[PDB]
Amino acid sequence: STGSATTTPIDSLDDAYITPVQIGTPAQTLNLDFDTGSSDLWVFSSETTASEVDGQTIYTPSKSTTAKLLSGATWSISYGDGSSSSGDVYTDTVSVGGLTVTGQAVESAKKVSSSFTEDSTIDGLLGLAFSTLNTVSPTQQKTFFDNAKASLDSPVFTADLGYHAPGTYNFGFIDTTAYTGSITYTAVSTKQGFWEWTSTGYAVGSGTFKSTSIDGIADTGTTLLYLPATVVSAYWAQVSGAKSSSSVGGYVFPCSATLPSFTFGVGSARIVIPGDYIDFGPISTGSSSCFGGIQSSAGIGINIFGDVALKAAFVVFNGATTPTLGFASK
Repeated sequence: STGSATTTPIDSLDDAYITPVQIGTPAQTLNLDFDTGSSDLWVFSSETTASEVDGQTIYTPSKSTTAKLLSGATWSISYGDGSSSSGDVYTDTVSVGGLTVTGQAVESAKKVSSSFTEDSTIDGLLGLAFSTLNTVSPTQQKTFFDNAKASLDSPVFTADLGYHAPGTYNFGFIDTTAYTGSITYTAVSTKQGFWEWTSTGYAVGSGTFKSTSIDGIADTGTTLLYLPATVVSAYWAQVSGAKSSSSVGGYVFPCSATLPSFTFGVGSARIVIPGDYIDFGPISTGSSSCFGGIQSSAGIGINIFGDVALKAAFVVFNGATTPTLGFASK
C-alpha cells in the first residue's frame, strides 16, 4: 500500500503545515500537524474542555462506529516550545492520503495549552518520530507510520514541504519526479527517539564551506532552524544591522535587508536554503524589525533542522530495520 496527502501552510509565514486526516466511520476529517519530532497522534475532541476550543474541528468518538475506548489509557505531552496537551485514548480507523490503519491509537485531548487553543487551523498532531517517545500510559502506543509500515510497498515516508505553498507527505514510496539530482542518505540514531543525524557542515551565502559535524534532528513540527551559537553568529554577522535581542527572544534584522542563503551538508552533498526562507517578517505588526529563521539552539539542548531547513529539500524518512534519512534538492 501507499498514501499521498497534500500539506498546506497554516499562514503566510509557513509557521506550520496541516494535512487532512480521516478518522473514524463515517470519516471525520481533521487537519493535523505532522510532526517528525514527536510520537503521539492527538486531536481536539468532544472531550476537550470547551473554553480551550476556539475554531478547531473536533473528533467525536461517539459518532464513529469503529471507535473503542482504550480502557485505562491516558496521555500527557509537553513540547519543546512549552506547549502541552493531555487526555484519554481511543482506537479507531485512521487514513492519510488513501492509506488506512485500523486500530490506531487516537489520543483525545481533555486539556490543551493556550498556544493550541489560539491556533484555530490546527486540529491536532500526528507524530512521526519513533514510537519509543509515545506518551500513552500504561501501555505505550505505536505511531501511524509504525502501524502502517508492514503494509507499505517500502518502509518509508517522505516530506516535501513548500515555501509559501502546498507540498506533499507520501507514505510507502519515493516519488522520483519530486526532486532533482540524487538523494543522499545519512545515518540515523534512534537513541533519543528522534530522526537524529549529523550534518557535515555549513556555508553562509557564497562563503566557503566549513566542514564540521552538527548533530541534530529532522523535525517537521518545528518552524525554524536551530543551530549552535557559533554557526548562527557567523550567519547573522553577514546581515547589516542584525543582532540578538533578549527582549524579542532571538536574532532580529532590519526588514530592509536582503538575507544571504544558508547551506548545510548532507554527507558530500549540499542543501541550499534561500535567504527568503529565513525571513519571518516583522516582530510585531508594522515593525521594521524582522525575525530571523535561523536561531541559536543554546539552551534547547539539541540542534533542530525544522521547516526552514526541511522545506529546502525532498526528505526521505527511511524506517527500514536500520533507519536512515535522505535529502535531495528540488
